[PDB]
This record gives sequence, structure tokens and C-alpha cells, in this order.
Amino acid sequence: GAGPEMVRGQVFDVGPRYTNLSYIGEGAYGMVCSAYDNVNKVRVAIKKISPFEHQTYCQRTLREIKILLRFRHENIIGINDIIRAPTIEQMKDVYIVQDLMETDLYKLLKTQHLSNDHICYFLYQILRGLKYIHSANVLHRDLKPSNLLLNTTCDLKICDFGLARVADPDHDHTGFLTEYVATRWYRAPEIMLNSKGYTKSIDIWSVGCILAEMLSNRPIFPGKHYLDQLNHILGILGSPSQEDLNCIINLKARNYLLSLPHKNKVPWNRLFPNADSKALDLLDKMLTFNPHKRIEVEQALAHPYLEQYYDPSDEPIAEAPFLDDLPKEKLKELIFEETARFQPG
Ligand SMILES: Clc1cnc(NC2CCOCC2)nc1
Repeated sequence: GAGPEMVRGQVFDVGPRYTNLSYIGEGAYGMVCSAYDNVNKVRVAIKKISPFEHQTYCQRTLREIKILLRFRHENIIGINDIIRAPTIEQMKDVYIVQDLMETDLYKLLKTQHLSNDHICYFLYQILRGLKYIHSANVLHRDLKPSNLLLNTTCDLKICDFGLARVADPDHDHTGFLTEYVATRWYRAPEIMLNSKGYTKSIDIWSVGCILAEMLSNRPIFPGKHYLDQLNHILGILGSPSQEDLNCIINLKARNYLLSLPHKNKVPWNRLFPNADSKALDLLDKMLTFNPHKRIEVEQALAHPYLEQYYDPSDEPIAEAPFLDDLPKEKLKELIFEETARFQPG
């Protein structure tokens, strides 16, 4: 006879399939552990989610689950199993079981110099995974080093689809300084000026920032607050061109930009003196101020920097491309419904 597993004062109720737990860290809405899987005879990662009291937590849990269960791709984390109570009434927590990865790119960048061959391979795998995501008409919207998982042979998987959305470019426009959720350092400049982050170009900017960070082990645009992020971006890209300003029709955003003293572009080869010149050409194209001129994922894959890996026949797309007002009680039923396939029976 035996009760639920405990780890650091919290119930971590995954057994009897999952045993031999070790703490990893804190996730979004709960604890992250590794565990031995007695069926497949491997250690696995498990995240405990407790979203049911809040509609926003519910929405994000459901999004992640629905997207990750639909998606199947070598460069996208899957869901192996989901543990929850057998009834809606007894269900307080949801545990998501995923492949156990050695590390993530955030941790790796804090401790390891990357060879040019490693940067190339990591960038390739990011864009290969992103090709799939974008082909499903989905935007990840929070791409950053801690959302890129790596195994001991440097295979890379994109994780955390909690902020993802279906692309909606005809409703992308908004006013100046409109609040935004995704991680500050990886936000494209247009977020602060006139964009809701509903186009694919939002994700390309983030990947551009990740590439820059792989080159120097330091975030390229480490802003400390909302409009400081734009200060950092303009400080390297320089003042936007007249043509690029003309595409910002909103007057508050345009006039803000016009009010600033002239800033020169900082050449990439001066910021990154050891970088491969083809890597810097692709970086320039991913960190293009004007999101209409920014390179797309499939163009990025075809760039000469990635020529050793590029193979469109081995860069699959989604077979089946793809909640704001639904309250938390209905979202519980949808989460209960979406996780039913993992139950006994
Ligand atoms: Cl879904 C998932 C989450 N984390 C891991 N692993 C950790 C190991 C410690 O470094 C950070 C990543 N694997 C899978």
C-alpha cells in the first residue's frame, strides 16, 4: 500500500507508472520533475499544471495541449502522456509527460562557447521546426533560448506553445505602446509601434535574436522595460528609412520615431567579429526593421549559411493546419476532453 509521490512539499501525483522522481525546476503553473517511466523504461520529463481557477491559465493549457497533440515533428517537443484524475470533479492538476532533454539553449549559452558548426546546426533545426509550425498557420510567439530543448547529441526541440496563436495578418494592426505578453528581449520592434504579433514575421525576429545570442553568448537587445526594448533595437539597426517609416501609418508611432536623433547602423561584422559572414548575412535578413521585408522561414532555410543541411524534401509541413470568451468551467471540460485519450479505458 502507498499514497501519492511528494518532492518539495507539493503533491506530484504521477505513479505507479512514473517513479524515482528528481526535481528540475519551476515551470509556468507548477513544478517540473524527471521520473523513471516503467512502461518504456526511460526517464521522462513531467510538468505539473494547476490552471483551473483562472481563465487565462486554462486557455494557455488548452492551447499547448491541442497544438502539441496535433503536431508531430522531430524539432517539436511532443506529449507522450497526460496524467489527471478520472473525473472532472477530482481533477485539480494535469501532468504532461514529455521526452527528457539534457538541457536547453538558455543554460547552454550561459556556460558553453558554441562552434560555428553548432550554431549552424542549431539554427537549421529551429527553422526546420518553425517551417512546420508556420505551415500549420500557427505562430509560436515566445521563441527564446529557454524554449529550445537539447539532448546530449545536440538534437533540438521547440517547446512551450502556451502563447501560440493562429496567424491573423489582416487584424495585426494596433496603436503605439500596446501592451504585449511575449518575452521582452525577443520582441520585434513593430510590437512596440503598431503590431499585435499576429504575423509569422514575429517569430522570425525572435529567431534572429537567438542567432545573435548564439554568436556572442549575450542577448543582442537586452531591454529593461517596454520602450527600452525599442531603444536597444534602433541602437544597432539605426534610424529607420523613410520608406520603412511610411509603412507605419499610425501617427503616434511615426512621430515617436521621427522625434529621435539620427542613429547609425552598427555593422554586424563589428558586433560579431568572429562570426561566419554567411551567418551575418542571414542575421541581417531576420533582423530587418520592416516586417514586410523580413525574410520568411522557407527563405531562411534556403540561405547559403544553411546549404550543408538544406533539403526541402526533409523539412516537412503539417498535414492539417489550424477560446477568448469561453469561461474557465467550459475550458476545464475541454481540457478534460482533450486529455481523455491517455486514460485507462
Ligand atoms: Cl519538457 C522538458 C523540460 N525540461 C527538460 N529537461 C531540462 C533538464 C535541465 O535543463 C533544462 C531542461 N526536458 C524536457
